[PDB]
Amino acid sequence: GNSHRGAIEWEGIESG
Amino acid sequence: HVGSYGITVYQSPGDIGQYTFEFDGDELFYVDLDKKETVWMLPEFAQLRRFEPQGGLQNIATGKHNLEILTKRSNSTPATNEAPQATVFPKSPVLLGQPNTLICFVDNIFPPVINITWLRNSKSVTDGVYETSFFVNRDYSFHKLSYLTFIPSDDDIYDCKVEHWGLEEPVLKHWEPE
Amino acid sequence: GSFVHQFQPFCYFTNGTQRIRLVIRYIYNREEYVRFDSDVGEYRAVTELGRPDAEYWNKQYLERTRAELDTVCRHNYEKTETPTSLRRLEQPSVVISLSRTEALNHHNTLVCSVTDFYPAKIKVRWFRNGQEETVGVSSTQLIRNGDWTFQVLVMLEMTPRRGEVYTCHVEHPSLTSPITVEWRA
Amino acid sequence: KVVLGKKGDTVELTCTASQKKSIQFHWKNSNQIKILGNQGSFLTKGPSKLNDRADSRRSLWDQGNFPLIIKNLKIEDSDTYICEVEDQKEEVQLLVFGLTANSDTHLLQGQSLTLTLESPPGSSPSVQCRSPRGKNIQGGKTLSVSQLELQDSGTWTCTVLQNQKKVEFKIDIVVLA
Repeated sequence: GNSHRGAIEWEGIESG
Repeated sequence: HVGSYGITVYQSPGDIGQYTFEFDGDELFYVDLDKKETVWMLPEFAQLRRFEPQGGLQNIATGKHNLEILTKRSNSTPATNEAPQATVFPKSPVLLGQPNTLICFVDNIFPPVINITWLRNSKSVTDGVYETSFFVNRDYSFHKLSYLTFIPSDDDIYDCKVEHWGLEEPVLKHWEPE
Repeated sequence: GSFVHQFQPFCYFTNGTQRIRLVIRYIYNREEYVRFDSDVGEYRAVTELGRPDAEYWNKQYLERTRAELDTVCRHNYEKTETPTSLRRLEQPSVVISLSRTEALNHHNTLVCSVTDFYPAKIKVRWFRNGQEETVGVSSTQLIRNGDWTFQVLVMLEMTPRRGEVYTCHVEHPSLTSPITVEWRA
Repeated sequence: KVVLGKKGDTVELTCTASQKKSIQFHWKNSNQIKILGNQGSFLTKGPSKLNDRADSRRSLWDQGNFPLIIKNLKIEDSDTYICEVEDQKEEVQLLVFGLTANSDTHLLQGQSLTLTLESPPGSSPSVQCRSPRGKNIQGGKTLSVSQLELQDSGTWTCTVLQNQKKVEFKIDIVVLA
């Protein structure tokens, strides 16, 4: 039925 | 208005995480990470709108992931413990015999680990207690509220006990009717 | 001891969905390291800890993030907040009580307890014999009970004399007509 | 007690009473307008010119402290304030000043610098500034440095002194060839 979504936390880069 | 769709907090050690939706400062729901369900504060809302908990789980998994990466980035800078400050006030006007709810509002919580309990006549209470998730604050500390159902009377006095790492000893916030 | 990571999204709405701003904060313990602000248009490093992120995210997730202003903010507001949060109306309870035990001609304070209401917009006025009181009125901040209702206490510094009528006057969206409560000495 | 503040900064006026406990108190101004006080265990602010800029620290009430905090100061917040805890009164007079540089920006060698001190109509002091390399010009409500030299490019320090008290402003001036 009524579908609720949220924000999407993004991943972060590593090393370098 | 202000909607915070996916506040995601993760903490280590302990693998402590919380995922909530807030609207205009109030708690829409939190996702029970263990049971994997969306728990709405106002149950009627779950009849007019819905959120798939997976989104919650997923965002938490990412929170966990970014915590390791960020912990390493700061060269393992631990979180500073703050001293939580508690305030007790009744939901409704106090009337002898009329059912009411005592509210313990605890602000400036950091880190997000705490025990908020109730004492009635210096003894711990179990029944009639409910608690919210941690709400974000502009300064990045949190606030939380605990609830105790009760009937105002002549003999009963109360305390909200707050136990936190930033407190040398559990603090008691006393409250008694008039 | 421990380590904390916070991810805090914010959809700021003005005049309904006429103006939507999306702010996303990434925080380590209590330090915000990288932030996306739709007014700015791209991710930004708040502190050194955020450079490894800003750089990359602006290449792979910029448009995805910007689109949330519609896919999440507007979508949630129009489709889920609309039939729930924005339709909530809870009428305020109003009751007056005296601070100190009564004794005519002696200074005292009337307390108007306006409670259990939602939303926050409210107007509470004190009247003494039909005239609105101003200077002697004091108030608490708007108190959020945390259960989707607020409360506020408005006090009036006064001296109860015979024949006087003190009225606490409350106006709120959940009410067609104001709620008034009188207190006579 | 005399407290001095700087325009646009925040001050904290103190109020210590006895019986360490959130008991009853309020702060009013000279016209007896209550600025803030405690209702029950709550903070209440009535309608006054400072309503959105005042506040206190509630956690300290249990220790017998009832500060009045004022932010974004205006010379017109200068005034005498009174704290009353139960039956204790405590007068604090706040004086607000403002040191401004009427020389806008871009200052060229040989140019004159003019500063002016803003002060409470009720009471006035003696100001005394210092260039980044020596000379201490001092005056009253208006100061002036007839002609500058590349050497004053820097950050000066003016001193306002009222009662045995004193505040200090430090402005950075840029003289260019």
